[PDB]
Amino acid sequence: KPKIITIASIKGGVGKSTSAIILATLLSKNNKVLLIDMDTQASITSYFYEKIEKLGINFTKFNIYEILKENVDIDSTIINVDNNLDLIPSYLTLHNFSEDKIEHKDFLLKTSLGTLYYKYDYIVIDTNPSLDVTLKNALLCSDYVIIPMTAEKWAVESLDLFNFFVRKLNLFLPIFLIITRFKKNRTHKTLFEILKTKDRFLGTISENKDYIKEYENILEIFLKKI
Amino acid sequence: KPKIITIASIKGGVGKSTSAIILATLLSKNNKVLLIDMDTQASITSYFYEKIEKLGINFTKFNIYEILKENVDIDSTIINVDNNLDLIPSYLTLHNFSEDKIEHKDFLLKTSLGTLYYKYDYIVIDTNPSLDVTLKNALLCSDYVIIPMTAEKWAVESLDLFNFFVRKLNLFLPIFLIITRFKKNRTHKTLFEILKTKDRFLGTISENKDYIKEYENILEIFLKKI
Ligand code: NA
Ligand code: NA
Repeated sequence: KPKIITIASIKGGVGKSTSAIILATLLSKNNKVLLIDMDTQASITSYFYEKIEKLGINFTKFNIYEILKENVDIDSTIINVDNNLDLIPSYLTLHNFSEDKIEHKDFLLKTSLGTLYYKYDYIVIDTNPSLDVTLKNALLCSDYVIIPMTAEKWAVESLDLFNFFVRKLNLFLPIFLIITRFKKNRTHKTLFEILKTKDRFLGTISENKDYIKEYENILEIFLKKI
Repeated sequence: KPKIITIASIKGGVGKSTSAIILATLLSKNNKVLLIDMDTQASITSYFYEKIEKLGINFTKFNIYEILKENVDIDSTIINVDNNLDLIPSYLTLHNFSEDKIEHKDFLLKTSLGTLYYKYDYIVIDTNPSLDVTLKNALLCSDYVIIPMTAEKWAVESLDLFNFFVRKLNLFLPIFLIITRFKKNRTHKTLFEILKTKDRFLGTISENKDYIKEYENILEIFLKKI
């Protein structure tokens, strides 16, 4: 069975989707990885758009929302975008999902992944920065959550809120933390000193490169802790 | 009765909240204006946070979500932040709203504003870039919508989607358009040539200042057209 990681944040602008791309890409080097763009903003899909255009994929018809609606089969949406890196793209129609009236709505992605799953070692799911039914679908499939967060007003309260949300879903779902946009010269490192003592704190990403090496480090620590 | 303007976009990163602040601030110069932050990300509230801290307001207890939940009275949340500019702040707890089970949920803001309204000439409501029940609450109170949008993949499709959403609410709600981050040197001005022929197209904002003057222009055209 694949290990399923949701990349989440209920704050926008914390490099959620960047983290998802990079961690997934790193995992793809020695594992088979599916990346699922479940973000209405579709940043991961935009990042790979060039490659998707070259293959002439109709992601208007073949996308995560059309899977959730059971209008297409999951396998027909899967796009190879890098070596050992497959992608299910998002499209703006995902915006309707929260309003669609559907039975057993929370379990639609869990159902769909079950028909597939076994081809993959990891599934990394990128979600909207909202507590909504799209997120619940991700969380109910997942084994782990990684939250990239930034030193900001209300960061710990936001984290508490997200945690509350997970419990009220009735999940026992471990959440691992990264501080992104990390400012080594910051005067009051108030988030770092709160988070650093937590067992699931992975590390910081500074505000071929030294960027990727910081992610490799985070990833190494995560894979060690799980 | 106040004229109620929802500032919306289902794409993030188009200066939705910046537009809301600036248009509202301009309207406040010769009118009494209430700004409502109904965005889970709370950018307008962050913008005014300094002023809110100086007044020692507990926006943990007194905020738009607590109004929607009927735990506090609207008037007890209102914060004066500039001359003729009042503010109802947002807080991260707004994230739970989409999941709260509540009767006549779509009309909660409309109900709350009715107990107040009459003190104001304009109410400007900033919303999340999501099609959800928070947005519906805004739209059902509104007389007009202004959408600041950017030259991007899927812009016209996103606009179509938003329009579909408004009709399915059963509203006859005019939508006015701005292109923000406008690049006068752009090679293919494909959005501008589509939008420029529409009667509700207000104009462009370029990527005391010349910035405010472009907004004044947009605002003048809007007030002329309505
Ligand atoms: Na939605
Ligand atoms: Na929500």
